[PDB]
Amino acid sequence: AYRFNGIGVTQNVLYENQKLIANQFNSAIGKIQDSLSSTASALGKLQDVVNQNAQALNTLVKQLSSNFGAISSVLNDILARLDKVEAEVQIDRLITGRLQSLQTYVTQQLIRAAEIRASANLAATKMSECVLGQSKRVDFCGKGYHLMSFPQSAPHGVVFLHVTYVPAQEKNFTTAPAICHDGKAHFPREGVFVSNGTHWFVTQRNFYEPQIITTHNTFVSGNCDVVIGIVNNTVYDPLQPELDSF
Amino acid sequence: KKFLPFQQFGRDIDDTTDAVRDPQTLEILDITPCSFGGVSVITPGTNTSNQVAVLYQGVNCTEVPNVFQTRAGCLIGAEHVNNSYECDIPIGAGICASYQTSQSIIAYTMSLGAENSVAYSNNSIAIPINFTISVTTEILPVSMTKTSVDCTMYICGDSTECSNLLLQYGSFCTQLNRALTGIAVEQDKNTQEVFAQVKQIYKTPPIKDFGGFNFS
Amino acid sequence: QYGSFCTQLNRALTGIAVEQDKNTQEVFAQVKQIYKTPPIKDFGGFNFSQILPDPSKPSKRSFIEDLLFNKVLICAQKFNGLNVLPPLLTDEMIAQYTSALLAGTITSGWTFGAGAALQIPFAMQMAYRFNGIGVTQNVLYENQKLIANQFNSAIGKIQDSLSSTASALGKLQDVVNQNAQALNTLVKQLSSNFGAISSVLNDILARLDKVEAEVQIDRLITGRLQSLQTYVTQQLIRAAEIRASANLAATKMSECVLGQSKRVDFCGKGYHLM
Ligand SMILES: *[C@@H]1O[C@H](CO)[C@@H](O[C@@H]2O[C@H](CO)[C@@H](O)[C@H](O)[C@H]2NC(C)=O)[C@H](O)[C@H]1NC(C)=O
Ligand SMILES: *[C@@H]1O[C@H](CO)[C@@H](O[C@@H]2O[C@H](CO)[C@@H](O)[C@H](O)[C@H]2NC(C)=O)[C@H](O)[C@H]1NC(C)=O
Ligand SMILES: *[C@@H]1O[C@H](CO)[C@@H](O[C@@H]2O[C@H](CO)[C@@H](O)[C@H](O)[C@H]2NC(C)=O)[C@H](O)[C@H]1NC(C)=O
Ligand SMILES: *[C@]1(*)O[C@H](CO)[C@@H](O[C@@H]2O[C@H](CO)[C@@H](O)[C@H](O)[C@H]2NC(C)=O)[C@H](O)[C@H]1NC(C)=O
Ligand SMILES: *[C@]1(*)O[C@H](CO)[C@@H](O[C@H]2O[C@H](CO)[C@@H](O)[C@H](O)[C@H]2NC(C)=O)[C@H](O)[C@H]1NC(C)=O
Ligand SMILES: *[C@@H]1O[C@H](CO)[C@@H](O)[C@H](O)[C@H]1NC(C)=O
Ligand SMILES: *[C@@H]1O[C@H](CO)[C@@H](O)[C@H](O)[C@H]1NC(C)=O
Ligand SMILES: *[C@@H]1O[C@H](CO)[C@@H](O)[C@H](O)[C@H]1NC(C)=O
Ligand SMILES: *[C@@H]1O[C@H](CO)[C@@H](O)[C@H](O)[C@H]1NC(C)=O
Ligand SMILES: *[C@H]1O[C@H](CO)[C@@H](O)[C@H](O)[C@H]1NC(C)=O
Ligand SMILES: *[C@H]1O[C@H](CO)[C@@H](O)[C@H](O)[C@H]1NC(C)=O
Repeated sequence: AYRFNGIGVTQNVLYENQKLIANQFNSAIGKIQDSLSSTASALGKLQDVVNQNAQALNTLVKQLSSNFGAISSVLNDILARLDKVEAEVQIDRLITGRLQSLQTYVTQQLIRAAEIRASANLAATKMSECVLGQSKRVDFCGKGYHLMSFPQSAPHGVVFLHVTYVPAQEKNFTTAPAICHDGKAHFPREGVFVSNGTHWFVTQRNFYEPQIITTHNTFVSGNCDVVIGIVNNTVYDPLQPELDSF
Repeated sequence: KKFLPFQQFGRDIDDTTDAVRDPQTLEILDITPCSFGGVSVITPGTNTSNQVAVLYQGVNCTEVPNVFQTRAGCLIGAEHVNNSYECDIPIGAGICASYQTSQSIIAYTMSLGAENSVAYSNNSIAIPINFTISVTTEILPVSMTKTSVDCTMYICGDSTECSNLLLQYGSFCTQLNRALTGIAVEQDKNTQEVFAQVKQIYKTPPIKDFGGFNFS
Repeated sequence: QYGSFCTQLNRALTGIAVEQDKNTQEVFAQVKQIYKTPPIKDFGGFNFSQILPDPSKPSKRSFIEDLLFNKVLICAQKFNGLNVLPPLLTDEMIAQYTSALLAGTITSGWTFGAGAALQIPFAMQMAYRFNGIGVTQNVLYENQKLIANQFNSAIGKIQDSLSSTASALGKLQDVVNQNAQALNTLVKQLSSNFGAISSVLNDILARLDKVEAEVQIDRLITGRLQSLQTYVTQQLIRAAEIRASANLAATKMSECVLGQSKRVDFCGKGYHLM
């Protein structure tokens, strides 16, 4: 009730639809298994991480079998195949070759590990806003108005489940920015003036729920000669009838 | 181009032997290297099909040795369907190929989704009447695999006659073994930052009364 | 003999290019489906004659887009070993995604980001964007005619800040220079002895026998390898300072554009409207 109340819908939407809402979410988890049960490309991002790191080592290891300009590729070979004074010139070519092959591997890690420090810092931010509370940053926690989330572990990573609220069947209606009763304008306290064509109503902006234009849900300012789109209509008052009841 | 009476060997930008005169006569010629480009193979799943198309990059189709010259190159082995669908294997400049129905590789222009207008009016409002709670996933990397490499063994295969030479190069090893250790410590810090935001461990009660919401 | 040095470089640069396509697709392609404004225009006095696309124009760029396009050897590099691949989304498509975002933002409010694109009159919407920065709705309608003029004249001046002043587009113009700075520094490296006796392989090949050419050629190769790695490393780093710029634009395009943002001094300087 107090997480709907954070995305502009009242609490009465929840309880008056509690049994339906539970089923909508319970069945939602039903499908999320199948998006992972057989489809394997869902976990693309992590699986791409492991390949790249194991790609480096193999490229690093095979470098140990290159002449680099020397006459062989095994130190024990060249050590047991030439005297002391002439081996240094050959061995030099190997060392400078392998140094270059090792720096180049380290530099990648220095860079690549800095593209993941920018991923954890983006996860630690979501886990502190999406999970530990409700976030209103549009399209940060989900796609639609955000409700809640659930962390789930994974090998070298983390998986979220952004529960989200999304509207449905939309009905077009005639509007008016204001309503003039006795010259005085009338603005909605919170809502949009709406009409089916017959009678006028005021509703919240995210769930059709008509109400009568009473003086409680309305507040006035000035006379109706300066706004555009002003319409003529009555404004019901509830403080009159109980007086007449006497 | 015009050469003063004492000019050949026009470098003409940086170092390239561009337009040059000749012996036996006096003619100001020009030089341009022969056409070059990098071929690339666009193929669907190997199990799905063995037919492949070839994209010669950045060359006129008239110098290749059912072609369709695109802004990227000279694609050979695909039919230009006017039809517009979603991209499957991006080529470039707005051409995306795919394996569609017999069965072959086609190529076309990308379609940036569908099209519609909106019924905007001076006094018209739209209000939804229902909702669909939905569940999505986003899947974030957190840490690499903590690794390390001792230099003086990878470089010198346990040869003292090699370690003696390696010492002369200064402190190259110390730098690498410091950088990789820093990386590993950072990985531990990473994995501790994301999850350890709660000070103290909880647990659900043995009974479950959440209002109809199954978290089984 | 030097192992798989080439494979590494041609893998890194290809990764960079794929990342650039992903970047340009992340910022703009946030709307699933293309919209368009109705032929009639009744937004309450608010004149968008300069940002909405102009049909009487070869491409669909609007006026400001034309101005920005105007405010910003090409082939000698190609000959040695280089090239330039074309982007995936050409200018026409990019200038079409943007039209959708402007088209949706004015007739839908924000609800075209959450679910289906609802329809709302513009003068109604600004009432519910004032209401998000602590002022009531009555401030708007009781000042509607004045407010339109304040904004319409505001767009009047934004042309002149771009019509003649050219240092406004400093950031992008600085990007192009740096990249073209690298290639020229890379290309001129092809004319250095590096310790050898010449700088042209065809020269040294046609000026010495087989057995003695290898020692000279070695000095050239190790020299040019070092000159190529050093260029690649810059791109690996520099392209990682732009992945942190797109990710900052994709964040603004999802909060500033597709809704109202209350992060102080994120979308503007002052209370944000649209
Ligand atoms: C709301 O009702 C008032 C009262 O009928 C309207 O005021 C009249 O306006 C017409 C011109 O449109 C004049 O000819 C009448 O003399 C006015 N009557 C008066 C002053 O009492 C007003 O126009 C109506 N507004 C709308 C939106 O229908
Ligand atoms: C809102 O949507 C829900 C889910 O589609 C509707 O609930 C179903 O409505 C159909 C009839 O249209 C019934 O046969 C089902 O038994 C209902 N339950 C579910 C969850 O499937 C609900 O009626 C819709 N409400 C409105 C206002 O249209
Ligand atoms: C919106 O502003 C444009 C100018 O940016 C107006 O277009 C001009 O209108 C005048 C007067 O009709 C013409 O003489 C010009 O030739 C028009 N073109 C331009 C680009 O200068 C346009 O009329 C304005 N629209 C509204 C709704 O006021
Ligand atoms: C939470 O959902 C799970 C999965 O749907 C339910 O597990 C099923 O439990 C029944 C027995 O009640 C078994 O017969 C099924 O085989 C289980 N799995 C399947 C495939 O549905 C679990 O019971 C649910 N918890 C509650 C309290 O509803
Ligand atoms: C237009 O709106 C009116 C609102 O009054 C609808 O009329 C209804 O009014 C009462 C409920 O407020 C009830 O008596 C009925 O549900 C209904 N019909 C009658 C007899 O007035 C009306 O249906 C709407 N539709 C039209 C005709 O445009
Ligand atoms: C609103 O109008 C649009 C355009 O005519 C239409 O597509 C949509 O279905 C309408 N919605 C309803 C059901 O009122
Ligand atoms: C010089 O060259 C020209 C063109 O080859 C030739 O016609 C002419 O006979 C030559 N004269 C000599 C041999 O000096
Ligand atoms: C390719 O060469 C032909 C013949 O010279 C020419 O007509 C054509 O314009 C060139 N380029 C293209 C776009 O095919
Ligand atoms: C709305 O429609 C037109 C403008 O498109 C004009 O008659 C007037 O501004 C409005 N009329 C109504 C029915 O309120
Ligand atoms: C083809 O599909 C099968 C079954 O999904 C899969 O195992 C195989 O790896 C695929 N090969 C491709 C995509 O070339
Ligand atoms: C469709 O027609 C166009 C010419 O209008 C042609 O260029 C294109 O190749 C055709 N594609 C097919 C065969 O569907």
